[PDB]
Amino acid sequence: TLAQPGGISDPNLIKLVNKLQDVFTTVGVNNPIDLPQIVVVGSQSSGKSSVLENIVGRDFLPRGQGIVTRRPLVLQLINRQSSDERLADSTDKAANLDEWGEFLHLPGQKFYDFNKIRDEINRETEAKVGRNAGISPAPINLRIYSPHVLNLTLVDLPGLTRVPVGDQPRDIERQIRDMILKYIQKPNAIILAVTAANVDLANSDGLKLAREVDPEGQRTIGVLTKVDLMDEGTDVVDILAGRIIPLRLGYVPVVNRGQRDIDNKKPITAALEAEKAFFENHKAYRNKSAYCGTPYLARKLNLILMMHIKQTLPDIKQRISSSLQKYQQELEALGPSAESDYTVRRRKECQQMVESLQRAAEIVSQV
Ligand SMILES: Nc1nc2c(ncn2[C@@H]2O[C@H](COP(=O)(O)OP(=O)(O)CP(=O)(O)O)[C@@H](O)[C@H]2O)c(=O)[nH]1
Ligand SMILES: [Mg+2]
Repeated sequence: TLAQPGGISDPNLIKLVNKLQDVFTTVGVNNPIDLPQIVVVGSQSSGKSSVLENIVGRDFLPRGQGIVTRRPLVLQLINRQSSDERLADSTDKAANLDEWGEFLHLPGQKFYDFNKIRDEINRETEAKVGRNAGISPAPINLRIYSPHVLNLTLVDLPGLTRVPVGDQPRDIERQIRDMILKYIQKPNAIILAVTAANVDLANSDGLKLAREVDPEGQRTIGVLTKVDLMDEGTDVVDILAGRIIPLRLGYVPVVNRGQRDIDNKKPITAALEAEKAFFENHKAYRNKSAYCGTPYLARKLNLILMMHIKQTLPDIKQRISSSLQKYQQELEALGPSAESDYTVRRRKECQQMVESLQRAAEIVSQV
């Protein structure tokens, strides 16, 4: 299933939210948690779709050669607990009734087979922009339900290009740039600036665009793809050390599936093992290899999401404490437990509120 430790779907991460969500409910606070979006941005063919799908943990995004992603795909992960011929014709070994996808343009239809989700993304793409590299900003809206995911939104985007191809107009570059800016200009979006390691970092569209909207690198993570394709003897060590174009949140090198791996339908599990072995055996990456590969990028995102969840505790702690002192000061006047029917009931109301607020304050402390 989609539960994977260390990433955006870490089981402890989901449990933390549910515990805080009950705290918010006990105190009467609409959900204040506001998780950021995760957006891949970079030059065309840099491997953006592969990176984004690895964060989800299950394949569902079209990947390959040429111009592939030609419309924004806004994926909204939605947490839903558990409640067959519906999975009889499934070609996805990991299909289960607790996890499925829903497209906005196909209401009522559920996709338990993630290979069929990918097929529909490609189908819906061609239905709107054809089969000759046409691009459109109209997003494909996808909802994926699972008991193991957060209420998080991830965005796949077309890559920025230089020369129009096929049906693309002369100003396609500005159109794609403006398309991407819509999704990363928002203050909370986490920008995954994806650059292929087999091209000099100074040519990175992702880094240029990310630095325009996030000059201080408060929400930009560098992703260096295709490390396995670098010229023999060259490496990205100087980049990881912060010597070329420093990023506050740093860079993460990854090795995703090549085109032959795609044609052979190599499972993601075998691809992650091959990535791990690559860095552990490379003379330049054996050192601190735990900070290389897809698992480490998921750790950075996991920690950032923890930051935004915990970012709400201050206001909640102050609200619980101040509210607790208000009711305790009312219990002080009513006095210890013949008496007015109002006084007996108000004392009970205040007592119950104290017990609820005390139970809430301790839960926030144990986090
Ligand atoms: N060797 C190798 N190939 C990779 C790696 N990442 C992606 N590729 C290959 O590069 C190509 C691009 O993959 P993809 O994830 O679709 O890239 P993209 O950035 O989304 C393409 P688009 O800009 O058109 O949306 C594919 O052939 C894929 O197999 C990597 O780390 N190593
Ligand atoms: Mg893509």
